[PDB]
Amino acid sequence: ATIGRISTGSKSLDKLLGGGIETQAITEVFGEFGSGKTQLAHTLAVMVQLPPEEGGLNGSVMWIDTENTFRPERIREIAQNRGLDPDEVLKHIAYARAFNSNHQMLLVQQAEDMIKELLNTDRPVKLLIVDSLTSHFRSEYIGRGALAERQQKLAKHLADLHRLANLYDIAVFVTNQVHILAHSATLRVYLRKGKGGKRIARLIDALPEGEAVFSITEKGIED
Repeated sequence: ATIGRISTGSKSLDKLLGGGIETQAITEVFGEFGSGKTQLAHTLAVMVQLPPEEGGLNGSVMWIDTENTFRPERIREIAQNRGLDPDEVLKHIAYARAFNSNHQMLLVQQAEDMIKELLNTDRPVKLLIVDSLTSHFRSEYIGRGALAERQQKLAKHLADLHRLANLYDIAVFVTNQVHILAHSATLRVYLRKGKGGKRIARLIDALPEGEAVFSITEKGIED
């Protein structure tokens, strides 16, 4: 099946990404606290709902939140300022809070049920966000022997997510607060804060050599 692309809202970042984040892939953004990862996630949750000629996939969203950082009013603001109805956009985001890493695993299994339900409707799920991917694993698996065990549990979780992306033609987008550990995302994007409120993105271990630059605005993110 053809790969779909979801615009991030920033032309600069879209170019770095070859047009946007891909379906049939896991895109992981990583960076320090406050680097813009969750604002990117909020923006993508709106952009995917746009028609394809505007950078979306006419798609629904599923969001798994591990840190209570999803903000419905921020979705509404981004939607309103990009021409979409805020209540419609919010209605098409299925939101769940993961209590711990085991509940996070169960929520990925439940996501498959809703993905199947919507698959052949006019707004199938096209984006699954996990924010943050690693936070529960980091708190629960700690100390001597935890590196191997945490990495194994993480890799299985990522395998489950890859299967949903590939079987159902969904973009999986995950955030990670950042060690020389192995990773298993399709594409890793390093985000950082820059001068004058800008954010800088670089592809890691990849594709375009260069850096994209964007801002956080009432439209979510943009150049």
